[PDB]
Amino acid sequence: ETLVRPKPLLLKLLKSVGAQKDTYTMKEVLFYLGQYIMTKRLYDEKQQHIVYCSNDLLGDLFGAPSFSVKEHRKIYTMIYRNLVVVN
Amino acid sequence: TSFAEYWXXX
Repeated sequence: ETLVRPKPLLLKLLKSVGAQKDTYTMKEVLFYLGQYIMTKRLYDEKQQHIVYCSNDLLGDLFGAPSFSVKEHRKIYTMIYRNLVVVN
Repeated sequence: TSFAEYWXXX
């Protein structure tokens, strides 16, 4: 229920797993980002809420080597820092 | 519990 236009690095990540748009819903971006993590196997195989992204485009986007899916605030914040909201 | 299940409480 928010239309967003990803900035270039986030868009590159979405296009890496086949996104073809300029404008997305926030929900849509979240699903593509999860698809990116699964397609690239960035999750820890034993404790799959851990994402290690240090030598990956996702790490540049988040500015950190790793994060937990439990860090809701951190994940939302990083996404919003990389998009333009369509008011 | 898969990453997909963790992601789908984002």
